[PDB]
Amino acid sequence: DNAMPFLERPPKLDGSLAGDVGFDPVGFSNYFDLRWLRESELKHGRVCMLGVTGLLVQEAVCLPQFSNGKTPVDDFFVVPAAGLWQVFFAIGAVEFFSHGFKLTPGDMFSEGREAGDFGFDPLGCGKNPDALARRRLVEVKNGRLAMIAFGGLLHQQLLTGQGTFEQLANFKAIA
Amino acid sequence: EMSEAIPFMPKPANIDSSMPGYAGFDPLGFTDYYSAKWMQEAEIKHGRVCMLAALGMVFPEFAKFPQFASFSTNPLEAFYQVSPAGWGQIFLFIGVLETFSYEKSFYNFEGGAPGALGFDPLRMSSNPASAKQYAAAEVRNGRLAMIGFSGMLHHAIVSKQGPITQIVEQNFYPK
Amino acid sequence: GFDPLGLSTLCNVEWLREAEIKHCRVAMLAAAGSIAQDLYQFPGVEKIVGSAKMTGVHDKILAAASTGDYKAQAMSQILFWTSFLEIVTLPAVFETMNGGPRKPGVFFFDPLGLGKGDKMGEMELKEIKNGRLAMIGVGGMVHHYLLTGKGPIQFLSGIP
Amino acid sequence: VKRGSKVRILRKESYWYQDIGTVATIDTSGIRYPVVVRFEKVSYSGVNTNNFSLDEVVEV
Amino acid sequence: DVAGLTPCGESKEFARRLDGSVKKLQTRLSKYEAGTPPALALQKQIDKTKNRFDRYGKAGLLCGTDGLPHLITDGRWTHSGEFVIPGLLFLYVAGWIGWVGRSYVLFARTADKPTEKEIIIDVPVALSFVSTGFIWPFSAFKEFTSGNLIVPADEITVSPR
Ligand code: CLA
Ligand code: CLA
Ligand code: CLA
Ligand code: CLA
Ligand SMILES: CC1=C(C#C/C(C)=C/C=C/C(C)=C/C=C/C=C(C)/C=C/C=C(\C)C#CC2=C(C)C[C@@H](O)CC2(C)C)C(C)(C)C[C@H](O)C1
Ligand SMILES: CC1=C(C#C/C(C)=C/C=C/C(C)=C/C=C/C=C(C)/C=C/C=C(\C)C#CC2=C(C)C[C@@H](O)CC2(C)C)C(C)(C)C[C@H](O)C1
Ligand SMILES: CC1=C(C#C/C(C)=C/C=C/C(C)=C/C=C/C=C(C)/C=C/C=C(\C)C#CC2=C(C)C[C@@H](O)CC2(C)C)C(C)(C)C[C@H](O)C1
Ligand SMILES: CCCCCCCCCCCCO[C@@H]1O[C@H](CO)[C@@H](O[C@H]2O[C@H](CO)[C@@H](O)[C@H](O)[C@H]2O)[C@H](O)[C@H]1O
Repeated sequence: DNAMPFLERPPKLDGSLAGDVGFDPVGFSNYFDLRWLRESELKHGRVCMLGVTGLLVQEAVCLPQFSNGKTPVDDFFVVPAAGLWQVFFAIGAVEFFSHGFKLTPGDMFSEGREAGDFGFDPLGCGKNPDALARRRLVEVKNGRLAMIAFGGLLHQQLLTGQGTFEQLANFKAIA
Repeated sequence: EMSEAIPFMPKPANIDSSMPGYAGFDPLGFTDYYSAKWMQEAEIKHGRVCMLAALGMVFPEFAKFPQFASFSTNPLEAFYQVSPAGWGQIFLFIGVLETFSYEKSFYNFEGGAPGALGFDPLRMSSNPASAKQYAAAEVRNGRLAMIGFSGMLHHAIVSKQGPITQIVEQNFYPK
Repeated sequence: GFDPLGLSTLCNVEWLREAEIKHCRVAMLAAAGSIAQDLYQFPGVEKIVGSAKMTGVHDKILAAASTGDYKAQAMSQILFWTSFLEIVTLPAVFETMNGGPRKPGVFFFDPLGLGKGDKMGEMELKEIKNGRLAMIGVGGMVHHYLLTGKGPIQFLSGIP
Repeated sequence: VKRGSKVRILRKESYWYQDIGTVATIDTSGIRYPVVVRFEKVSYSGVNTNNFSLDEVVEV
Repeated sequence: DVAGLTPCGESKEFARRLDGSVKKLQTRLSKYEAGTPPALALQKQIDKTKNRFDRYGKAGLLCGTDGLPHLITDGRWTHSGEFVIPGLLFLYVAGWIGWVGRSYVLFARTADKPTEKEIIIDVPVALSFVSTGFIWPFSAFKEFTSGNLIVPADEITVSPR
């Protein structure tokens, strides 16, 4: 249906993309490329799924070669600077090779690339078409959920200073 | 025909959409008197110099070359701390680079594109879309670096520090 | 076909080619010389040099030459003869760039005529590959000396 | 040239050399200087008219 | 300070200039009774002299050995109020007068009798021009680049050689 029934449905939001509930009140996709916006939405979503898994795991696990922070966000400040720089350039190399060296909005989609697609299915979960369509919508909604959830986990961990699960087991309101 | 940058003024006759950073912006009509292609070569060269110069005003805040490790992070003092043999070598190297521009302008002025000094070692701009994006991006980052360096220079005159140090210490106004 | 950074667009290919062959030959001499210096010592040199290794020998002979020592002017003499050779063979590298008959690196120096006898379709590539290794090997040798006082044979023999 | 046309004077010894005058009449006889040109500035003598040859006068 | 000069607030010869200037006025005031107009006038002069010396002392002027304030005009910003800033004010007014007079001369050329407009000035049109001069740098530079300030060399009368 229409997500915001009093507002008119945005003209560029056809139902073809998965996760389309007609929710564009501010007015994007009337200015920017929906192909670029969808690539940004899936990229943000997958990064935040990995981020929420990383936050939960680092609250428990720690590699022996690394120290342990007070919180998984404090884990950033005890890993050596050169390590962070190596991770940054490794992610940059992946970003370069995956997009074929076209990263700008102007050239990223000059090769007829499909938004969110990098030809990544080693386990072949997208072999079936209808199952693939369902997994597309599942992906976009789990990505959206992990985006909000990552925001929540990071800010509560900064505020309380006591993790996620230890925070829940020792909940202490603002005083 | 009307200017795009300034919608109530007429279009400047000697600038055109073909030029990468075109906005229709020539209120005082320099191109009505001077050669448009000379102005473009000058704008591109000023932009490249200011791109390096903005990076150079910021970078020794982070790290210095070991030789100049004792030198100051205020750039306007580090200018005088360098020996004249060093500045002579800098001037000679820039002179060697400027021989190619002295040969481009004044001899084959009409052969080529503005700023085309035959320096494309990594073979970018082969893709036409990438070439367009990079041309416009070079012009806009050059203009932004001109404004940025002009700022940073006069700020270093007022607060006797570098940009980052000034920001961190919140020395934002004349003491 | 190895040129990922496109540095042959930034200079003349002929100048680069002759410069590469010269770097390869000089480094061939440097790498072979350092290994030979450890294996064999020309007579009398142990009093002027002691037991200094590759780069140390340059500084120590020039230190002795910095006094008025007659028996320490090796560096000046090698510098003189290589400079003389580079001065008189200097027009060759400008003739090649001007379109001249001589190819990069050929000074027609074949006394034994081993290259002339058999067709020289491989000896060229032999020299180029061996010299490319010679440059990298010299690099290795010098910086490893700059960390540990071992020479070629000493550093290769053990594993610190 | 023609009468009522605007002309640039090319006689180097004219007071009005490289200025604009207006053609008054053009003689048809064997006259050496048949074009009569009037100016708005007066010369040092206070004259504002002079005769010129076609070669000396160029249209603007 | 600059060029071996002394700030006027601590130079002792500036102080002697002020003291001698006030004694010169006080000995003239010693010949008049209190409420008279010459006494009031001389007291006003003494106050004016003291005010001028006090203001000069606190202004950052640099006195010489003579004790008279000196002006530094090499371009340094600590002394820009002595030549650079008065100079910017002058060039704005002078360029205004030049731009306004040029605009009236070009208007007067398109008149019925151009020489009657210059000895009998059209005051409403000339006041219209005098008001326009406040943006003379932009108007004159746009005039230049549009090919309307400078005339070409072949519409200018020259001598035979
Ligand atoms: C090409 C493969 C390769 C190699 C040889 C290395 C080598 C190294 N890594 Mg690893 N790393 C790699 C890929 C690689 N990295 C990738 C692809 C990732 C991300 C997935 C990481 C993530 C990573 C982390 C998270 C950490 C390292 C660290 C280190 C260095 C430790 C030395 C030390 O403690 O004192 C050296 C101390 C210094 C102050 C000198 C600075 C280190 C030099 C510059 C490392 C240079 C590596 C080089 C640039 C290759 C990286 C390319 C890039 C695309 C990743 C060692 C040289 C650790 C580290 O550096 O801690 C200090 C560390 O914590 N690495
Ligand atoms: C869903 C998103 C969301 C989130 C993440 C937060 C987060 C927060 N809110 Mg906000 N809030 C929200 C929605 C949200 N609020 C909405 C929609 C309203 C209505 C305008 C408010 C009104 C509100 C007030 C008035 C106050 C907060 C406060 C707080 C802080 C509570 C911290 C703590 O220790 O509490 C731990 C507390 C709990 C776990 C108990 C929560 C149960 C509450 C008491 C029940 C309220 C039921 C209510 C009648 C529902 C009607 C809905 C309707 C009127 C909109 C935290 C920053 C407080 C704050 O800033 O204190 C410093 C505060 O006083 N919030
Ligand atoms: C870049 C090359 C280079 C440099 C700077 C040096 C410099 C030095 N060497 Mg080392 N050396 C070299 C190459 C080099 N050598 C080579 C190639 C060898 C033979 C494998 C040696 C063998 C060697 C020994 C055994 C000793 C030195 C020693 C010394 C020092 C005194 C000079 C001397 O007696 O040399 C002697 C060097 C030689 C006799 C080698 C000359 C080989 C020539 C160049 C071959 C030319 C062949 C070809 C026909 C010429 C083509 C000409 C064409 C270009 C026109 C000095 C620091 C001495 C020292 O103080 O050590 C502690 C010492 O004992 N060197
Ligand atoms: C407003 C009219 C006007 C304008 C724009 C100029 C412009 C110029 N004059 Mg000319 N000039 C003028 C009036 C004007 N002049 C008058 C009235 C006289 C007679 C006194 C002269 C006598 C004169 C001489 C002798 C010289 C110039 C020179 C110059 C040039 C350099 C600036 C200068 O030296 O100023 C100098 C200005 C003066 C000497 C006199 C100016 C007198 C007043 C201040 C200006 C006229 C005001 C006018 C009445 C405006 C009324 C406006 C109203 C109707 C709206 C420049 C081309 C010089 C030159 O050729 O350099 C290349 C030069 O040597 N001028
Ligand atoms: C694509 C590809 C594959 C792949 C893959 C991968 C790596 C898939 C990874 C999937 C992952 C990691 C999904 C994670 C989702 C997390 C979500 C939705 C958030 C949950 C938390 C919430 C809502 C919360 C909360 C909370 C907040 C904020 C604050 C707290 O105080 C309280 C609370 C805890 C309640 C493979 C390799 C399989 C093959 C395949 O062929 C191709
Ligand atoms: C050419 C070419 C390639 C290349 C290359 C290279 C070397 C490219 C280099 C590119 C560079 C160095 C670009 C830098 C731009 C800097 C900017 C826009 C900064 C502006 C500063 C601002 C706006 C500011 C500010 C500030 C103000 C004033 C107040 C301050 O208190 C604070 C604040 C900081 C806010 C390669 C080699 C790959 C090959 C290829 O075949 C061809
Ligand atoms: C031209 C010609 C003539 C001639 C001639 C001449 C002078 C010919 C000379 C040829 C030469 C001198 C060849 C030497 C090459 C050296 C190499 C390849 C070394 C690489 C070292 C490496 C990889 C290393 C290393 C490592 C070790 C062991 C040590 C460690 O501490 C360091 C490290 C771990 C890095 C003749 C007269 C024949 C006539 C003919 O008609 C024309
Ligand atoms: C984000 C800004 C984007 C463009 C900014 C560029 C500014 C252009 C030039 C303007 C010069 C800045 O203006 C300069 O800074 C501040 C502004 O009140 C003034 O500084 C004064 O007020 C500030 C503000 O409380 C006091 O902290 C300070 O002690 C006092 O000197 C200077 O007297 C003025 O010279």
